[PDB]
Amino acid sequence: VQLVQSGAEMKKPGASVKVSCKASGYTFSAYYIHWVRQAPGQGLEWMGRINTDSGGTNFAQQFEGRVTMTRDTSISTAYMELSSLRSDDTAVYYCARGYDFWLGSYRAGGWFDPWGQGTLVTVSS
Amino acid sequence: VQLVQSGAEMKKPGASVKVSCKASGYTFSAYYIHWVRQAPGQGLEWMGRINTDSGGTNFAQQFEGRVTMTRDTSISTAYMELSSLRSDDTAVYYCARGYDFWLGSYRAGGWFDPWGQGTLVTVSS
Amino acid sequence: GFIENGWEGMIDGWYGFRHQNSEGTGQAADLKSTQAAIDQINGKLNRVINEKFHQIEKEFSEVEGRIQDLEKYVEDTKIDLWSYNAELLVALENQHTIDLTDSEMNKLFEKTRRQLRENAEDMGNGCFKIYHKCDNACIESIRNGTYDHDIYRDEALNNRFQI
Amino acid sequence: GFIENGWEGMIDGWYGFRHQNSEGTGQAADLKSTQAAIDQINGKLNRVINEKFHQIEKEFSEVEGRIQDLEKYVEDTKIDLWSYNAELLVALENQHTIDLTDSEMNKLFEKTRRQLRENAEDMGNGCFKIYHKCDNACIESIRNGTYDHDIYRDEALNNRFQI
Amino acid sequence: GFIENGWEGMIDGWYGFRHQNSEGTGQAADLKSTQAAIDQINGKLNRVINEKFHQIEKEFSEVEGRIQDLEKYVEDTKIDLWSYNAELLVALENQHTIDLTDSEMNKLFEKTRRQLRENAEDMGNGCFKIYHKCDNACIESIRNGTYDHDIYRDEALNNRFQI
Amino acid sequence: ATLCLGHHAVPNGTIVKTITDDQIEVTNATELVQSSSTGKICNNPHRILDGRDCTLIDALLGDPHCDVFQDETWDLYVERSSAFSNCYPYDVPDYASLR
Amino acid sequence: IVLTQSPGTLSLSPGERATLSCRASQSVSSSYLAWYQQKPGQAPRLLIYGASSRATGIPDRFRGSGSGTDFTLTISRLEPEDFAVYYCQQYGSSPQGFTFGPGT
Amino acid sequence: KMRTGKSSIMRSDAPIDTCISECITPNGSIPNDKPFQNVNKITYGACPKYVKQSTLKLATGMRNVPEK
Repeated sequence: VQLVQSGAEMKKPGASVKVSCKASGYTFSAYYIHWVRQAPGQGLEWMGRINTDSGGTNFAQQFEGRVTMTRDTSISTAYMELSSLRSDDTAVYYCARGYDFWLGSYRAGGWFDPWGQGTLVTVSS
Repeated sequence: VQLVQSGAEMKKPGASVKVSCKASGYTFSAYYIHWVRQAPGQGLEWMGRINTDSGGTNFAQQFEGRVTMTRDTSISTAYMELSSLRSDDTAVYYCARGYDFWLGSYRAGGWFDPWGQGTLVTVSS
Repeated sequence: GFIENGWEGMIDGWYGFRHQNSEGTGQAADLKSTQAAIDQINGKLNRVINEKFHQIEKEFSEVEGRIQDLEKYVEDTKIDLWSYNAELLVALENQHTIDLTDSEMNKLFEKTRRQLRENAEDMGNGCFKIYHKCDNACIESIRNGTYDHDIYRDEALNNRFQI
Repeated sequence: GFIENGWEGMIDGWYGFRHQNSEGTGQAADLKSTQAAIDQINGKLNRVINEKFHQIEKEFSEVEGRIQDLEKYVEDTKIDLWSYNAELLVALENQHTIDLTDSEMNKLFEKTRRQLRENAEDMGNGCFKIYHKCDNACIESIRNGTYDHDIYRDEALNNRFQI
Repeated sequence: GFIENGWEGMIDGWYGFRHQNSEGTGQAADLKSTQAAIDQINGKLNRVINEKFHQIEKEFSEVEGRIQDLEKYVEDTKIDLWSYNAELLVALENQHTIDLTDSEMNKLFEKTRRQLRENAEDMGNGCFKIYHKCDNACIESIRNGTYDHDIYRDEALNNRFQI
Repeated sequence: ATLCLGHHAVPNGTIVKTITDDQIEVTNATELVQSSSTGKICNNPHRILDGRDCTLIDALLGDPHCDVFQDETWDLYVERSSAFSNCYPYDVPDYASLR
Repeated sequence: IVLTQSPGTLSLSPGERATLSCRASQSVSSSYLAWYQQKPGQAPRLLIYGASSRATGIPDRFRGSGSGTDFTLTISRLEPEDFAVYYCQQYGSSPQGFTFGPGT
Repeated sequence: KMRTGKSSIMRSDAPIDTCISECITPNGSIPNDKPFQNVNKITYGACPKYVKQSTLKLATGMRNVPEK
C-alpha cells in the first residue's frame, strides 16, 4: 500500500500546476484522497479531499476558487490542480489516503495513511 | 468402575501398616481417593483424602502425625500408611472415590462411589 | 464450547440437567434430545452398513507382459479409488456426527432459555441462574415443558432489577 | 426448531410474517430471504448439470475369455464407482439444502429480534410479543426494516416490567 | 452474518474489537479466535496434501486395436474419476472453511454478549452499547475475559431502563 | 460505551469455488494443481539411465553401437526419440511385452 | 475548530520524559484527534489515533491521553530516533474539518 | 538375470540435471507438494494424481468483504 506522486515542477507565477498521485496496493475508488501542503519551515496545511467514487470534492474556505481536483479510476490516480500561483504557494504537496474509523453504523475519527513522497513546487520568475 | 484393595494384615502394636487401593475403569489421576475406617461394631470414620494429580493430602484433625498418603500413577494405586498402631486401630479400612458435583463454575456436594472391598487390619500381640 | 466439561456421573442419557436450590442438588437426563441424537446416528450407520461372482485374475505366477500389466493396473486403480472413497466418507460422517451432537446440546439450551423468559438470566458457563424460589417441582416443570413463567414473574423481576 | 409447522396459506413466498393487533390479523412474505434461498438452490443446481465418442465394447455375443472378462470388469467397476458418486452427491446436496433453508429462517428471526430490541420478548414458538400498541404501519415498519425502537421504548418498558 | 463488512485496518489478526468511550477509540485483535481458525485451516490443509513405479503404456505410436482401446479407456476412466474427486473435495472443503470462519466470528460475539450480561444491549450491527462508563481498562477487561458485571450493574440498569 | 466486533479484509483476494457459488472471494487461497515443470530430469534419488540413441531391445540384443549398456542397471530407463537401429533388420512378436 | 500546540519547542535530553500538549478551540470528540511524527525530509508518520490508541507498529513508549479541549502525547523514554516535529490532527469533526496543528 | 523391483521405462526428450526430485514426467521432474498435477499422465515415483483441471484453489482464509 503506497502512494507515488509526480516530480518537482518549477512553475512561474500566475500559472497552473497539476500534481498526480498514483495509488497501488489498494482499491483506489474505495477511499478518499486528501491533499496536504507543507511550506518550507512551516506546518502542514490541509487543502482538500476528493471522493474517488462519485467525484465529490470538499475544500477549505481558503482555497476556494483556486483548486480543482479530478480523479481517473482507470489508471488509479488523483490529480490536484491549483491555479493563480503566487510566491506564498511554494511548498511541498502531499497526497494521503483518509481511513475513516467505522464503528458499525457510524463513523468516528480516522487517520491519514499512507502518504505520498511529496512534490516540491517552486513559484519564481 | 471399581476399586480393589489388599488383604488382611495381622500387625503387632507399635508398628506401621500400608493398605493399597487399585483403580480400574477410570482415570485414576482425575478423582480424589478418600479413606474411611469402620471399627468392628461402630460407624464409619473419615480419615483423609489424597489428590491423585498433584499429590496433595488433607487429613482429619485426629490422624495428623500418624497417617501419610501416597499415590502411584504408573500402576494406578493409592497407598495409606498408618503409624503408631494401637489396639483401637483394629478396623476395616475402606478406599472410596469422591465425586464432586460441579454446577458449572462451582461445586456443591457429592458422594463416594465406588467403594473398595475393605481390608481388615488387626492389632494384637 | 460454552459448556466446558462433560459429566461422567450421568449415565442414563446423553444430555441432561443439574440444579441447586433450597432443597439440594440433583441430576436428570433429557430423553427427547438423547433419542433424537441416537436416531440420527443410527440412521447414518445404516446407510454405511455389492455381489460379485466372476472377476479377473488378480494374482499371477508367471511373467507375461501387456495383459498382466493391464490387469494389475485396473485392480490397483479400483483399490485406490475405493480407499479414497472410504476415507472421505468416514471423515464426512464423523464431522456431521460431532456437529449434530453440538447442535442438539445448543437446541436444548435455547429451549430452556426460551422457557424461562424474564425469570432467569444466563451465567455464561452454559447454564442458568433463576431469580425466584424454585423447588424440585419447579425444576421438574422446567424439565418436562410445563413451566409457567407468569406466576413467578413478579418476584423474579423484583429480585433481578431492584437488587 | 422452535417453529413447528409450515403455513399452507402462504403461496407468495417461502418465509413470511403473521401478526395480530388491534386492527386484526395479517400475513405477508419476506422476499429478501426467499430470493436468497432460491438463488443458492439454483446455484447448487447449476454445478450438477463429458463427451466420449469411441470406447470399448460392452455387450458380447460369443464366449472368448481373458479379454472379454477384462472389459466387463472395467465397465462394471466404472459403473459402480459412478453410482456411488451420484448417491453421495445427491445425499450431501440434499442435506446442505435443508440446512441452508433452516439457517435462512433462523436468520430472518434473529434480524427481527435485533430490530425489536427491548420492545418485544420471545415466546418460544417463533412468535414475538410486542409490548406496545403496534398498528399496521408498525408491523409494516418491522417488516421492511425501518422500525424505530427509541420511540416505543418508554411504553414498552412500562408494560413489560411494571405489571 | 450481522457484521456488514471487514476491516482493512486490521493486520495483526483475523477477528478483533473496536470501541469508543470518553477517552477515544481503539482497535485490538483476539488471539484465541484467530489461532483457532488457523489451527483448523492448517489441520485441514495437511489432510489434503501415492507412489507408482511401473504402469501401462498411456500414449501409443501405432494403431493396433482391442488392447490399445482398452488401455485408453482405463486411463480415461481413471482420469475422469480423479478429476471429479478433486472438484468435490475442493468444493466441500472451501464450504467448510467458510462456515468455520463465520462460526468463529459468531462464537466471539456470543461470548462477549454473555460476559456483558444485562450491562449492555445489542445494536444489531455486530456492536454492543455499554450502558455505563467503560474506560480503557474496562474494555481491556472485556477483551481478555476478566470483566465483572456486578460492579457496573446498578448504573447500567439505571441508565438502561429509567431513561 | 460502544464495542464493535468484526473481522479483517484484504484489498483483493482470491476467488474460490464452493458448493453454492463458483465465484466467492476469499482473503487467501492455495493452488492444489501443479501445472509447471522444470524441463529437466533429476538423477536423485532414482537411478536414471539415459539411453541416448539406443532402444531397450537394442541394448538387450547387443546392437554394436549399444555396447555401453552391457550389464547395466537402472530405476528408470529413458528412451529418446532419436534412437535408431544399426544391425540386421529384426522384428519382435509381442514387442510391448518384452519391453 | 482550530488546534493550538504548546510549547513551540521542547529541549529535552535523551532518556527523559516528553509531554506535548495540543489544545482545541472548542470541545471536540476524543475520537477525532491523531498524532503524527515528521522527521526532516519525510512524509508524516501516524503515531496515535483516537487520542489514546497507537498505530500498527508504534512502540509502547508513545502514550496518548486527553478529553475535551486538552490533549497530551507522552513519551516515556526519548530514544535518539524520537526527535522530530509532532503534529496533532482533528479527523472527521466536519466534512471540511481535517485540519492540523501548528507543530512542536 | 530377472529381478523384481521398481524399475520402469519412459519415453522423453528432457535433459538430465543434477537435482533431487521424487517425481519424473516426460515433460520433466515436478514437485510433489501439491496433491494434483496437470502436467502429464505418464508419471514415475511419488507423484501427484493427474487431473484435467488447470487450476484448483483451496481457501485458507475467510470470506473477503472489502471496505467502502
